[PDB]
Amino acid sequence: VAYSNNSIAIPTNFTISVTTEILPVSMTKTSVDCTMYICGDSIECSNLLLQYGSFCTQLNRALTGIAVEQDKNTQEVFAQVKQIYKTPPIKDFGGFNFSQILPDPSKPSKRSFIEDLLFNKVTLADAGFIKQYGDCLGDIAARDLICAQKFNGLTVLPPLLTDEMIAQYTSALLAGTITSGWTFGAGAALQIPFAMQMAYRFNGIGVTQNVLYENQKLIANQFNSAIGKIQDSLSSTASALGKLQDVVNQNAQALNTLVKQLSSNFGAISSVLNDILSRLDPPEAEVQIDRLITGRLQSLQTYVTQQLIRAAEIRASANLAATKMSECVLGQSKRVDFCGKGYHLMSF
Amino acid sequence: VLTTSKKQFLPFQQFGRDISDTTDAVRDPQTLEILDITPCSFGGVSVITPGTNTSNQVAVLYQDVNCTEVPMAIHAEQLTPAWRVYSAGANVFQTRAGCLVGAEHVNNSYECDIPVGAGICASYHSMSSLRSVNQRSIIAYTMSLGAENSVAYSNNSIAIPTNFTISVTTEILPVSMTKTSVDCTMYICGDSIECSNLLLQYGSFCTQLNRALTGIAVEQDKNTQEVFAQVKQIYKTPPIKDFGGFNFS
Amino acid sequence: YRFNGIGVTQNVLYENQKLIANQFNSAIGKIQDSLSSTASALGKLQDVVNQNAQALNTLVKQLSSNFGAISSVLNDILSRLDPPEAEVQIDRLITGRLQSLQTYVTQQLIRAAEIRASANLAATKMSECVLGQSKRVDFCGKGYHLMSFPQSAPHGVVFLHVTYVPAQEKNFTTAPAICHEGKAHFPREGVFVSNGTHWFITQRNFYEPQIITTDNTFVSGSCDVVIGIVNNTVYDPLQPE
Ligand SMILES: *[C@@H]1O[C@H](CO)[C@@H](O[C@@H]2O[C@H](CO)[C@@H](O)[C@H](O)[C@H]2NC(C)=O)[C@H](O)[C@H]1NC(C)=O
Ligand SMILES: *[C@@H]1O[C@H](CO)[C@@H](O[C@@H]2O[C@H](CO)[C@@H](O)[C@H](O)[C@H]2NC(C)=O)[C@H](O)[C@H]1NC(C)=O
Ligand SMILES: *[C@@H]1O[C@H](CO)[C@@H](O[C@@H]2O[C@H](CO)[C@@H](O)[C@H](O)[C@H]2NC(C)=O)[C@H](O)[C@H]1NC(C)=O
Ligand SMILES: *[C@@H]1O[C@H](CO)[C@@H](O[C@@H]2O[C@H](CO)[C@@H](O)[C@H](O)[C@H]2NC(C)=O)[C@H](O)[C@H]1NC(C)=O
Ligand SMILES: *[C@@H]1O[C@H](CO)[C@@H](O[C@@H]2O[C@H](CO)[C@@H](O)[C@H](O)[C@H]2NC(C)=O)[C@H](O)[C@H]1NC(C)=O
Ligand SMILES: *[C@@H]1O[C@H](CO)[C@@H](O[C@@H]2O[C@H](CO)[C@@H](O)[C@H](O)[C@H]2NC(C)=O)[C@H](O)[C@H]1NC(C)=O
Ligand SMILES: *[C@@H]1O[C@H](CO)[C@@H](O[C@@H]2O[C@H](CO)[C@@H](O)[C@H](O)[C@H]2NC(C)=O)[C@H](O)[C@H]1NC(C)=O
Ligand SMILES: *[C@@H]1O[C@H](CO)[C@@H](O)[C@H](O)[C@H]1NC(C)=O
Ligand SMILES: *[C@@H]1O[C@H](CO)[C@@H](O)[C@H](O)[C@H]1NC(C)=O
Ligand SMILES: *[C@@H]1O[C@H](CO)[C@@H](O)[C@H](O)[C@H]1NC(C)=O
Ligand SMILES: *[C@@H]1O[C@H](CO)[C@@H](O)[C@H](O)[C@H]1NC(C)=O
Ligand SMILES: *[C@@H]1O[C@H](CO)[C@@H](O)[C@H](O)[C@H]1NC(C)=O
Repeated sequence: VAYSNNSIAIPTNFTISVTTEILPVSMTKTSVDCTMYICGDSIECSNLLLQYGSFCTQLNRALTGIAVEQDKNTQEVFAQVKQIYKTPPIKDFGGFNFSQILPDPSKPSKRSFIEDLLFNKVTLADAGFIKQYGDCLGDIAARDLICAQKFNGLTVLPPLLTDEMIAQYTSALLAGTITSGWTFGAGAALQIPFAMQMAYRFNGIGVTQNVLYENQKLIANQFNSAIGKIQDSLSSTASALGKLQDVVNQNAQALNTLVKQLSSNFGAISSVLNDILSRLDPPEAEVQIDRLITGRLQSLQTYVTQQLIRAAEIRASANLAATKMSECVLGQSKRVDFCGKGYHLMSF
Repeated sequence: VLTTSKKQFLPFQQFGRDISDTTDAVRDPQTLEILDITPCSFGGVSVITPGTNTSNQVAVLYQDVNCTEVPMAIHAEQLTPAWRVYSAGANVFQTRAGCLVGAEHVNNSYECDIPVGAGICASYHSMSSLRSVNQRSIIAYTMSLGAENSVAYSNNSIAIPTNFTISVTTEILPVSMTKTSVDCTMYICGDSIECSNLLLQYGSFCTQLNRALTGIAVEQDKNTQEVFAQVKQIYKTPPIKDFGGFNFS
Repeated sequence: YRFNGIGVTQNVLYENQKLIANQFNSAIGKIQDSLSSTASALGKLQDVVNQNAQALNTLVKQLSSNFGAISSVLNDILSRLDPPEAEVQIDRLITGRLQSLQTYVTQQLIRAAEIRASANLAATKMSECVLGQSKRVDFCGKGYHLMSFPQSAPHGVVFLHVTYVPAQEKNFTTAPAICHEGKAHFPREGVFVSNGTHWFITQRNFYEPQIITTDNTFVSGSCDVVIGIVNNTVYDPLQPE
């Protein structure tokens, strides 16, 4: 950089840039049947587990705490405003186009075109799909992992907030920000013309209001082009939402590894409870069964401990997402690089 | 459960084992027909109940079972009569979370009281037939996100407040947790002279547990110090003086 | 100064000082009544004490379990078995009891990290809201933060957040700029509003209509560039003198 005591550089133009920040809010909620995983529905087994029942209760208590936290994390990020602002019939917004981000009425789930692209990019089909006992029983030939974990007592609990409800919360925040700007976040929403609200945002970053009014047509066109570029980038790049895909992959991998742990024998003659029961009388059988029970309990304990550490990381990201929603979506933030590189104007 | 198996074993092969190593498929000894082996239980039961003091009424939710398949899944025919009532029809409601029985579905939407899941919530409510005798029953309803509202937006219209409200709100944040220390020998040996001779090798593990606990204890004191010791200067409260009429006593 | 920070003029506080003091006193009284009449107020602090007590209680319960040993009582094994046979049974109890202690320590470490994050937020809240006025939205309570008061609580800190919330509002016609004589005029700190036949400049937060004047507004460019410009006269204080 050319530095001089009497030299300064002043911009004679400006660029409007839209950037995407992705933060994980929640992780899959899972519950484990201790007897089904260790005993495998064996009548002889679970008589030994009666003393170990207290340990199983502790594992269930930790898992239930993670599940309630995930619902709370989603609620904090999307339920900041209880008032659901109905999207108005589109009115002149100064030439700014928000139809792509606004929910589409003529489609299922009432979700935005950008939201539809994001849903397509992340594959949750691999992580789980509804399985009836009949569906698993009929499809014996295909070894789907979801049926195998369900048979071993590992199951996934559906989130309390449905995707449609999350979309309705997102639409309400979007409607409030365009129509009333920062006013809806604190106190009752007060309607303001979008161009006048945009001038206030320019005043916040230290640019005079007149510059926005004279260049309003150019500013609206630059914003529309940036939104179009973002949708094209999401559609043409498969690897966009990497963090969200990683969260689903880690949870599915952890359940799959637990099913694999059953194959291991912890010093027992066989890893199959049935084989030990068939070949050994009960006093000799108990010693071998106890070795399998202790190892299987340890595998469940290791899985629960990993889930608790993952939940803490997800909780920190969810807290940041809630802070980002209040600071950038409900207000203009003067923090540097908190709401994107450059001087923040607004966030959707 | 035994079912016919599409998979065919090679002549040397007599039985099949899955990834878990359980015998997924077996061949009948008398007849060479492969039979798949399936666990009888599928799992998935939750009991939604108001406090037992308030009522003994309960609602049962099956996560993976449709209302038609509910009796077969739980083997209701061989179950106790009280269990059969929970598998009985007329209270069955089908949800994405699963079939829910013992709860009366209501169109009205309320703030969630107990979370069934998939946008469905259950509450104990005063639903009375004929509205002449008060009756209490569990109800299943879609949760209410909030009151629907529409902002009136115009290119030349603005709303400006002509008054204001001063509001005081309380935010509670945990600063510290109880500090605890564990005597490894006392907990495991229970003051036994014979015990602890074996623990001499395991002493290193006990030292590791004590080191982690001591670190938590010092952190809790540090957490309290950071929040309350921001200013070392202790400002003496002045005899109360006029504060503009603001009361802080 | 706090009112000036949220964008409300100092004069509004001075004229309404008696009302502002009464509203603050009423809010403090409402808070004390709510705490006294509602048992379930400090849920998070109670949960922290309950979790710690539950963890110690479960550890005492774990002693009852026997990890493949003939008895969970060390004394019974010692009484019925000679030392070589007794050692195998004692070792099974020792390994299981050590595992129970290890599980408890691991849970405590995860809980300590959650408490540490909350304590760090509390320290940030104390510096940003108690020692200063924070412009962050919803960091120091809903509404425009004015000041915060810390109150000591067991295992926690309770923050009383005093905030300014806009009350009743009215509808007013608005224009981005005023065309006085072929020159666009933009309001320096206010929004142009019309009661219906007259145009005034007022602060957005509170309604204080004022006659448009050369000091009140700045003139930039020409009327044609502004899309919503409307015709009005800008008064000049210098011209009568
Ligand atoms: C600031 O940059 C903008 C955008 O690059 C310029 O607007 C362009 O003007 C040229 C004509 O010179 C047109 O061909 C382009 O279509 C305009 N861009 C868009 C996207 O509308 C603008 O001219 C620049 N301003 C200055 C002071 O040079
Ligand atoms: C906002 O942008 C969208 C997408 O560019 C515009 O939607 C187009 O609408 C026309 C009809 O007016 C259709 O023929 C196009 O297929 C739509 N998409 C595209 C890619 O052009 C929408 O009209 C824009 N909103 C306004 C009012 O400008
Ligand atoms: C702004 O709000 C305050 C508080 O509500 C109003 O002051 C009160 O008005 C009511 C209505 O008559 C009186 O009964 C109270 O005695 C007043 N004082 C208080 C502290 O409640 C005030 O009048 C309102 N101002 C406007 C512009 O309407
Ligand atoms: C500030 O408020 C307190 C109450 O919290 C006032 O103290 C007295 O409180 C009792 C009830 O607890 C009332 O019966 C008294 O009337 C209150 N004071 C008096 C002398 O009337 C305290 O006086 C208030 N401070 C001021 C100076 O207004
Ligand atoms: C300011 O104007 C808006 C729009 O006219 C008002 O909002 C409407 O108020 C009427 C009154 O009955 C309702 O029927 C409408 O449903 C409201 N919204 C719409 C979309 O028209 C608003 O109430 C006015 N402000 C005040 C102070 O009344
Ligand atoms: C809008 O505000 C103006 C203030 O300019 C009001 O005009 C006043 O009207 C009253 C009587 O109607 C006169 O006594 C004042 O001298 C006027 N003030 C002036 C000329 O500055 C006007 O009444 C208000 N209302 C409407 C509907 O226009
Ligand atoms: C606001 O005032 C301007 C300036 O007086 C008006 O502009 C005139 O518009 C008429 C047609 O309505 C033209 O014939 C003149 O050439 C314009 N200039 C002048 C100097 O008179 C304008 O009509 C007024 N109204 C609006 C809505 O802008
Ligand atoms: C055994 O006898 C049964 C009944 O007669 C017959 O169905 C089966 O094929 C026989 N299997 C062998 C081993 O021959
Ligand atoms: C049940 O709870 C209520 C308070 O909600 C209490 O008054 C009542 O005593 C409780 N019942 C019993 C049997 O203690
Ligand atoms: C089972 O219930 C679900 C709703 O939870 C429904 O979509 C499905 O069609 C029903 N039928 C099946 C597949 O058993
Ligand atoms: C509930 O809604 C359905 C569908 O609109 C309707 O058929 C039914 O009569 C309504 N009433 C109740 C409480 O079932
Ligand atoms: C405001 O909206 C009306 C109705 O659509 C329109 O006639 C008028 O030209 C618009 N004015 C501006 C400032 O865009």
